[PDB]
Amino acid sequence: MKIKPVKVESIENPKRFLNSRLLTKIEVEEAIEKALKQLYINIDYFGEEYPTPATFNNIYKVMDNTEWTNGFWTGCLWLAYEYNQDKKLKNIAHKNVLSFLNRINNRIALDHHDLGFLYTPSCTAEYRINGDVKALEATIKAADKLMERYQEKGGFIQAWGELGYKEHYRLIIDCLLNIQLLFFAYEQTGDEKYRQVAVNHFYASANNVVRDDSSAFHTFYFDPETGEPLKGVTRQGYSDESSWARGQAWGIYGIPLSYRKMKDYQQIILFKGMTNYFLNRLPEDKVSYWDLIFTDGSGQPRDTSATATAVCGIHEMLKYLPEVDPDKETYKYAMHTMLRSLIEQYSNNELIAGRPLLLHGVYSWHSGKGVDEGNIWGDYYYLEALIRFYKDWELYW
Repeated sequence: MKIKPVKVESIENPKRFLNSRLLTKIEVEEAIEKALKQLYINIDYFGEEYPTPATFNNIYKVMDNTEWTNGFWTGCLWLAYEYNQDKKLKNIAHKNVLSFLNRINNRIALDHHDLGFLYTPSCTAEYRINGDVKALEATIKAADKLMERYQEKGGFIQAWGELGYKEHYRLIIDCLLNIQLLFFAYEQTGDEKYRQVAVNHFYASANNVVRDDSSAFHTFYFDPETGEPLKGVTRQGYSDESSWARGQAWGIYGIPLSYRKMKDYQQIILFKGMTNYFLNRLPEDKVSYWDLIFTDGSGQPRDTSATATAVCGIHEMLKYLPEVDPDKETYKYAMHTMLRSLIEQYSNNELIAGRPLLLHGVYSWHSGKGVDEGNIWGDYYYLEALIRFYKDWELYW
């Protein structure tokens, strides 16, 4: 399948990245250890329950297993467990896994496309780590649940809402992270249908939700009768003309993740477009404002979760990017600079119950949800970035 041309911006003023110091083992180690101190404090705070999607005055509230974000908590626990092999972490994380198994068995709060966010960092994670059969069971059942939203007309996984209904007949860019679940199900079962849906969804996204200038729509609508693409909508950003930071980051990470399983060089080019766009709109400290139209002096809040996610994406793509790519070294230095800023300026220093790992995210600006607050996916991707740098990490995704 052909991907439409996108503008690939040159990485403007690349010395801003290349002149930086690479992160050392001790620097990353100390960041991991500081994060783990907070995680241990929070295991007692949350018990068998979960952080809310975002913090409130930098303190999480406690909730049950009914959001799109619960898996990110379990993911933090598994990442920590990989770092220190503490049976206590496995104990609580595996209890989360059993809760996720209960959730899919009873089809509780799962009529949406976020099955991957929920089940990948929780259940698939455990399967990677120790091959737990209930973790596998939950993962496959979750994959089947996700498959239920696939639309043959347009070849995409429909976002939450009424299935097949024109006014809801759309994909959202974050679904790029959720099709990884389907690639896993394909690998485990040999059932081609999983892979076909993932691949079709990828191209439907690439050709439509990614714009000609390499920026990202949040949502893209299709015609339920013909399957034709209709229009993109820039949801969650400041204005119609703006550039929501996390949407860009979902592309930056979702593309290389899918590339692992598809190996289409068009995906590397699409990555270069989206990543250069993101890099060019970073402020002085290389940490994205919540909308990329804002830079230093705007007085707008950052969205650190977008930057954490982009770091993971760049790290992933660099595993595959040819050595002869003239920007490969720039990308390496870029991800180091970005992660350094997160560690040194945005990571949590106050070790008290309910604090996040990472401060200054924005969940949903217009809805006033988690505005300049920690959030659980930002915490997760920050710790994933740390673990990525520190070891040869086997992806949950």
